[PDB]
Amino acid sequence: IIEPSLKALASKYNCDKSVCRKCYARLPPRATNCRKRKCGHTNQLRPKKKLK
Amino acid sequence: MKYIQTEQQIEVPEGVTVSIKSRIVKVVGPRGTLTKNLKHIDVTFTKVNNQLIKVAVHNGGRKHVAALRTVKSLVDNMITGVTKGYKYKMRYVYAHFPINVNIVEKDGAKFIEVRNFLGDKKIRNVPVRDGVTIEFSTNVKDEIVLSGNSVEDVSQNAADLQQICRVRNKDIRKFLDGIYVSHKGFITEDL
Amino acid sequence: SGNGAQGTKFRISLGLPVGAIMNCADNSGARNLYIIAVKGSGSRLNRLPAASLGDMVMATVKKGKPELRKKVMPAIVVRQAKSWRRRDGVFLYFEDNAGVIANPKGEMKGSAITGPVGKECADLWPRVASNSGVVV
RNA sequence: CAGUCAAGCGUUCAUAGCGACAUUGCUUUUUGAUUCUUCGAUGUCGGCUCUUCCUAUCAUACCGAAGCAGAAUUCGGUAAGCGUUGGAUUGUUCACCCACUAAUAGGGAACGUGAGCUGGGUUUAGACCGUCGUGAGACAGGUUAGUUUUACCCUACUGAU
RNA sequence: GAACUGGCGAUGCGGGAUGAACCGAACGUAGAGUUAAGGUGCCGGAAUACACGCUCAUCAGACACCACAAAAGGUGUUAGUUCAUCUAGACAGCCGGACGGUGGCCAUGGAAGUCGGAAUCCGCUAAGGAGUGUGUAACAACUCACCGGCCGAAUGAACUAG
Ligand SMILES: [Mg+2]
Ligand SMILES: [Mg+2]
Ligand SMILES: [Mg+2]
Ligand SMILES: [Mg+2]
Ligand SMILES: [Mg+2]
Ligand SMILES: [Mg+2]
Ligand SMILES: [Mg+2]
Ligand SMILES: [Mg+2]
Ligand SMILES: [Mg+2]
Ligand SMILES: [Mg+2]
Ligand SMILES: [Mg+2]
Ligand SMILES: [Mg+2]
Ligand SMILES: [Mg+2]
Ligand SMILES: [Mg+2]
Ligand SMILES: [Mg+2]
Ligand SMILES: [Mg+2]
Ligand SMILES: [Mg+2]
Ligand SMILES: [Mg+2]
Ligand SMILES: [Mg+2]
Ligand SMILES: [Zn+2]
Repeated sequence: IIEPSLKALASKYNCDKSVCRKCYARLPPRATNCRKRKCGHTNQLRPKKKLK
Repeated sequence: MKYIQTEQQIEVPEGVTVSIKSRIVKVVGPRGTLTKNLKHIDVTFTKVNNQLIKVAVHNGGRKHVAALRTVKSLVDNMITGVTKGYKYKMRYVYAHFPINVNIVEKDGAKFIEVRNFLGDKKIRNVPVRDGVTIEFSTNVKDEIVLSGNSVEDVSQNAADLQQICRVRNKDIRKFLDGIYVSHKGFITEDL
Repeated sequence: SGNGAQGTKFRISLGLPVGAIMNCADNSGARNLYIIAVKGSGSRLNRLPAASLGDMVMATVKKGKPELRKKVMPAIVVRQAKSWRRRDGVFLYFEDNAGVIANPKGEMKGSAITGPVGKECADLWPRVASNSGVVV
């Protein structure tokens, strides 16, 4: 359908991220602190929820 | 803690020539010449043996010292970019609607045309930064190559067309359509 | 206008504010129509919603057979009786206000139309046009 | 009105969305407590008209997250630029339904605004009923009728020499 | 609403921009000098004096009474505390191997380590587990955890307060 070789390439920019638990910011997958001033550069993070 | 001395090293290849005034750097290489400004960091420069340039900060703080290594990488990319060049291969991702990407020149601007993205009737035009070469390279399906001397223009323009193809009002985790960078390398890689 | 609005119409002078009683022009057995609202109308302080020719309205039957009483239903105005200016340049008006009963989709409850109908209303609701006798 | 912790709910899973047991705060659009100013009087409810301001944003603009396939929806951010209605009943503020709309968000300005209006209520004097009192009379119990004064001064504002 | 003292009322004066209560100090009319509390960028008289550090705020902070902010957080930055690892090559980053004794002994439909379960010692080398995960119903097959290859000097964990 979409030749899943590209999905990993495509998901790495859209799905393979991490989310700040306070300001819902989109972060790199291996981030330790959120890069946003309002949330106080908090360390509380969650992975971006995947399909299925 | 005011490190009284900090030093990082700038190796100079054979064929290049480096001209550095106060904070205006001029690198001359086979593929061209690249320059920019650095007057916003207050660093010193030292020529050693025509093949090695030294950069130092005296009595620098944590942030000040960290800025030095940024320049070390930054000017190095000029040297790499002027000897080997910069090549950014760029891949399409489409599920149902093939994306028609062409090159148009209105007023000689050499625009990049995007069509049929999610079946949209809108056409998205991305200007080509000067010094960046566009290649509808064959033998690999649905890929474009951007090449140039300065990594900044090559990288930013590559990112520019990436951002112009975002998807709105839909689940990006499902609608993976777009154009995404697949390979960052050198024009004269493996040389 | 609304769900059954097939196309757009130019603005025409409003002549039917809410609370007006309007003649029923079909064979559904209703005698008059009481306006309580107008579809697509805006909002403003103290501005009474007003109906015009071809506008779907929320109407109520005040005279007719009992099964049509005591309940609200959509309606479409087919005669205005207030002069309005067509963009061809003419001012025209009927002698009385008239309308029909229709579902929210615009399917008319009745089967026949008595008297003439306005061209704007007929051009906009296809179902009203079919049962219309004379259109002007 | 908003946080902090996290036993659980959520098919599995604390934190998509909720969240007990606790605990920290904010506001003065509620009601309280006090009597500091006013009893040689600052015209008390409500409605009508009108202007501006606050944001704790209902919608519209742009985004982030999901137990976001789509549509619909929910949580959140920047955001007060623009808009937030017509009616039945009640004096009502409040309340409840009908209907349209993108939505029918919440508040302040001496609980905005009576030399701007009205006087429906409260809140003089007339009168009726119920309960209470022997009685005169009492009732945030019910009902009906009951005078709304002045700007030519200064400033403010809109215009005008 | 009570106790002791000091104040205002009855009180001016310098300071707290402004104030009955605060700080300094209580008053005849004048002249000179020195100070109090308070200040010395300009308004404003007086050092843009000297010295050691901290802080960059896309709501900084700026002086008691006094005109406010907390719980909880922050590889922002600074200084510390306690643990460990390290040239017998520390952490990273990149590369390879990761073997035999013995598939240790049950669950036998199947367990070298991996649906599980009482267990658990050796030989080879600088190094590799009677095994960490991916994997097979098992086995290998990948991987780790350990060392080796490069690298050449500090690295990690927890906590405290400015
Ligand atoms: Mg009104
Ligand atoms: Mg009082
Ligand atoms: Mg009084
Ligand atoms: Mg008086
Ligand atoms: Mg007055
Ligand atoms: Mg806000
Ligand atoms: Mg108030
Ligand atoms: Mg008002
Ligand atoms: Mg007044
Ligand atoms: Mg009376
Ligand atoms: Mg009497
Ligand atoms: Mg009696
Ligand atoms: Mg009374
Ligand atoms: Mg006295
Ligand atoms: Mg005194
Ligand atoms: Mg003292
Ligand atoms: Mg001076
Ligand atoms: Mg703290
Ligand atoms: Mg700190
Ligand atoms: Zn954040």
